[PDB]
Amino acid sequence: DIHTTAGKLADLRRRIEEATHAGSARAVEKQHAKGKLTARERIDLLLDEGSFVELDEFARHRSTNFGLDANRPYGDGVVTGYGTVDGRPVAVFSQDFTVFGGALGEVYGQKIVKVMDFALKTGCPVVGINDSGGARIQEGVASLGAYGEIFRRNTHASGVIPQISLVV
Amino acid sequence: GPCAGGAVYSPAITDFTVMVDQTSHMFITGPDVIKTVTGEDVGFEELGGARTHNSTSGVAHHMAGDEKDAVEYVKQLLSYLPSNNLSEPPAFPEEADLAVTDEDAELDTIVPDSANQPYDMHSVIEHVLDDAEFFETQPLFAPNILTGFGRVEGRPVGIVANQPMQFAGCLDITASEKAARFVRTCDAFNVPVLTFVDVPGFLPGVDQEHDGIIRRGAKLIFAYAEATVPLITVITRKAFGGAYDVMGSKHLGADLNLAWPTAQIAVMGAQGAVNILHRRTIADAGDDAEATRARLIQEYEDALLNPYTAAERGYVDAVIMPSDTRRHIVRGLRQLRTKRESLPPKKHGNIPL
Amino acid sequence: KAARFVRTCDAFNVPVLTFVDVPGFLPGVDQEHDGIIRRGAKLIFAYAEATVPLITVITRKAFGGAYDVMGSKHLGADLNLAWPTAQIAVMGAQGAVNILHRRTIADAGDDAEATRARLIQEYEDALLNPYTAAERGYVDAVIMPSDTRRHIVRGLRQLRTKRESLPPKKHGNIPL
Amino acid sequence: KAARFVRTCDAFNVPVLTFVDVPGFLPGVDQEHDGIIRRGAKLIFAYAEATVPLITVITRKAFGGAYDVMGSKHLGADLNLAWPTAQIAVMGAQGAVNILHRRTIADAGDDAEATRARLIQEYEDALLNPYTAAERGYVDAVIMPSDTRRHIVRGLRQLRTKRESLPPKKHGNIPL
Ligand SMILES: CCC(=O)SCCNC(=O)CCNC(=O)[C@@H](O)C(C)(C)COP(=O)(O)OP(=O)(O)OC[C@H]1O[C@@H](n2cnc3c(N)ncnc32)[C@H](O)[C@@H]1OP(=O)(O)O
Ligand SMILES: O=C(O)CCCC[C@@H]1SC[C@@H]2NC(=O)N[C@@H]21
Ligand SMILES: O=C(O)CCCC[C@@H]1SC[C@@H]2NC(=O)N[C@@H]21
Ligand SMILES: O=C(O)CCCC[C@@H]1SC[C@@H]2NC(=O)N[C@@H]21
Repeated sequence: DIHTTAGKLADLRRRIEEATHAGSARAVEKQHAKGKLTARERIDLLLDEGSFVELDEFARHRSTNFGLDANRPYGDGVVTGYGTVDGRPVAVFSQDFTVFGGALGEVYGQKIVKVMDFALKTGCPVVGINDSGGARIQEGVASLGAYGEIFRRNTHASGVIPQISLVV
Repeated sequence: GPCAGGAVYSPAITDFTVMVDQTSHMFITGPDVIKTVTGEDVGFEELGGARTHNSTSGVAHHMAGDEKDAVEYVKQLLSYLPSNNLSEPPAFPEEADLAVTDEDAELDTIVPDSANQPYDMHSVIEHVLDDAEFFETQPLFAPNILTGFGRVEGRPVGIVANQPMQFAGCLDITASEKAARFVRTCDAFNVPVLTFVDVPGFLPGVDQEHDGIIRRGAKLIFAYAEATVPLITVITRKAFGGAYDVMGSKHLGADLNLAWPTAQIAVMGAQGAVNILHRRTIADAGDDAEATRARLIQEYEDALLNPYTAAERGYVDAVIMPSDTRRHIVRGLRQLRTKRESLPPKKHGNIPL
Repeated sequence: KAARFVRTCDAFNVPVLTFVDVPGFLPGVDQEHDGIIRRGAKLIFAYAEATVPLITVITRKAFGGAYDVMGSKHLGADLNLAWPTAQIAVMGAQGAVNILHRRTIADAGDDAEATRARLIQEYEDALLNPYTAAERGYVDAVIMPSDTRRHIVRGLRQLRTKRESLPPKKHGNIPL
Repeated sequence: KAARFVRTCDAFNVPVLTFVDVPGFLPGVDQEHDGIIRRGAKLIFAYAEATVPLITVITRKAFGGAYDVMGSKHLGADLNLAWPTAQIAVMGAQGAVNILHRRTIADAGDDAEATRARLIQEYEDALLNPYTAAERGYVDAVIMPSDTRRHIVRGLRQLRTKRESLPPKKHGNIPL
């Protein structure tokens, strides 16, 4: 159904499946062929088993430039959340190359800002896993705004909470 | 016992007031004076008895059947609070088992199919707290909202939740003031606050406006926005208009905002929305005036009466299975316990009175 | 009304001058049921919390808890003045005598009144003034009404450099 | 050069005015190998760290990361103005079209150019301006060049009382 409670739960499960598999099969195929792991496989390696708690899993971009609104994948190209590393709190984001070539967008960037604000607020390390072709050109200057907000956070958090950049 | 005259103002300032049924009374003016001045003939019990102050005036926080029970209640109250604002509340740490239990599963079916059929929010609260133990405060006042204490992994937490069984969970003056003071109490004493949302909006009524709902309802938003302690909000069902903002929304500073699949986060109801958005579309074709709007209403609700638009914008950090609520709150508080935030320097705020 | 204004002034470093003439609180079941206890307490909280200069002038009546509420020295008022017409007492003469002389008046059913009437008269001529409070220092001085302006001006001059602070806290828990 | 000057001004409470006209970074293998990544980042650090008043004026070009670096609002700039001649875009029209219309241009080997040439022309006439940024509020206003002095003077008057601070720390860890 859908108008029933059980139907809404089943609906959620479906979206979860779609979100956890945002990138296409061929995209993932291309990634693995380059000797690279997917955004989620990397997070599973970093965090302690079962500690991962995803944030903005169902986030989607709000752009209509150059037919971008034709495809609005859940997560918008980056996996984020928090968990524990060796039992200690850690905030993390993992850019998804299989989605828009991992090109940084507005929502995409806002997700990274949320994880950084969480880390600063709670005082825990930030592990950034980078794998992006660059700025999502369709969004124009909006992507530059995202970068800037991130740079600002990077600077304010400098010497406050550990920041490690994993470039894969 | 008795507490008359200006004396009543001392307990009023304290954080919690516990009375004894048919044994304690509070009042600024006695029956004799009001009698000769207003002509009103009232007895002590009705004027300022335990029940009156626990369900009518909103000044008392609990009415015990006897003194022994009253003392037991205060001891309970103290067990959830620190000795002073410089320490976290008294804790007895114990790692919880985050595996999905048969009890957790019950949450997936607690919300009925009919958006009208109510459910007891008490059940929701108990399912996430240690030993399903919920210590409620002001139970007889503004039953449309619940406030109280509990523990998560042995750590004291505060609770604020709309009660669908009363006024459909709607907010109003009394509920706003009740919850506002409680939240500020928890914040001042470093007690995290867990809020469960299911509010269709505010209780309509000329009396609500004339009695100052604008300045009194604002007390709750001020409370949440002011709070620096951990804040986790779970929207189980309804969350419309300003009510949504008021109930510990992320916009106010909430750290973690979760929503169930049954959540309905929107500006207003489908009818009120369509009647405005399609007022001109529906105006046309007088033939089949209805069914044409009933369709628009159906489209609007099936399209917006959910938590996915909010999730898209990150207003809610996640849409979760009801059964995973305990897991989220437990892991959320573990990280949030080191939350360090502060407001701009000031002597104090100027909260609406 | 007054509670929020006082807090507003305090938050923005504005000195507060208070003029007192209050017989007490407005009797009524509605007042009680509507929560006068927690709502009226907001005014005492505002005054006790205020760290800005506080000067209070009692022009006439000041009975019971109302006296305490209206920026009394006990709440932290820096300068409290009272006019000769001020009546600072725990309660009205009639209400006080019916208690203090409940037994002395009970005697002789005949001449019931006139006895307490005289007692009421004696009580007001003896206690319904600001001198007992002045003896205790509750008011810093009993002044001629015409000297109020002089007292306020000189008072504010000295009090402008007032420095006070409450115990450290995230914020208070004022009644709501 | 600019990074250390900005920090110097900030440490000594000197407001910083920035005028932008940058097409990007100077291409070159040497720039990369000599560490432009960590050395160029010093400028964004300086700006993001600065708590003194910051007013930025974009007179013309402002593309890619260079835009972010040059005292952008995203870094904390208090007032960002742009002239009508400003070109605030993610990248040059040519580079942008070769991506956005890579497929649309691939069609018809004949008429290869002129198609993208027109596209480049359309892109610059549509996006190579400061209005998209203005719609988003990235720039507080698009002003007439002649009104720059007026904006700077009035801006500094209000910003002179700016009070801001970074999270507590012994010091930052600026790239070296
Ligand atoms: C800010 C404070 C305010 O709002 S105004 C004060 C409001 N309080 C009251 O009206 C009552 C206070 N205390 C009470 O005990 C009341 O219940 C009253 C009505 C005064 C008790 O009166 P009642 O017991 O009938 O006669 P009595 O007290 O009239 O006189 C006989 C013995 O009682 C004693 N008593 C004990 N408390 C008080 C009191 N507060 N005021 C006056 N007398 C009191 C009297 O001293 C007297 O005993 P004794 O002969 O002195 O050994
Ligand atoms: O409570 C209801 O269901 C009736 C609607 C009236 C409540 C008003 S609508 C504007 C304001 N925002 C809200 O969420 N509730 C009130
Ligand atoms: O206001 C009046 O004149 C009537 C008297 C009743 C007011 C009560 S007496 C106890 C309490 N203390 C006060 O100062 N006023 C109230
Ligand atoms: O400077 C130029 O005009 C040549 C273009 C190359 C500069 C690169 S494009 C990515 C990066 N972002 C910028 O703003 N400039 C550099």
